[PDB]
Amino acid sequence: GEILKELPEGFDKETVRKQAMEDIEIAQSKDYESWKSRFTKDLQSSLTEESYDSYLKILEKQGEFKEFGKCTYLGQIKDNKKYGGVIIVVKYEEGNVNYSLAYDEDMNLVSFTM
Repeated sequence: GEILKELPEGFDKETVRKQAMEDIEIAQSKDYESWKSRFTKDLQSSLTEESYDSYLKILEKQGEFKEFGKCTYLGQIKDNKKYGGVIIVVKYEEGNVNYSLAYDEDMNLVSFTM
């Protein structure tokens, strides 16, 4: 379906900003199956360690997380399923890594990028 640039009906700006903040900080500390628990149960089998290994190569020269900056919100549809996203800036000590965390209404992450 359509992949919106914003939250349509069935989501919340406060809840969606928060459901990304956590997910970032669980990725930071190289959590494997604790970070899988953020994704869909299907995606827990689809996750790579490369998703938190190549990621670490970026992170290691960004500094430590200081604050969450500007948060864009996003939408998606699969067929009948609606999905809520967020491009939430992270002010690391040296880098803005603007993590894009998109998930279903059931609240299981479906599309994490940075």
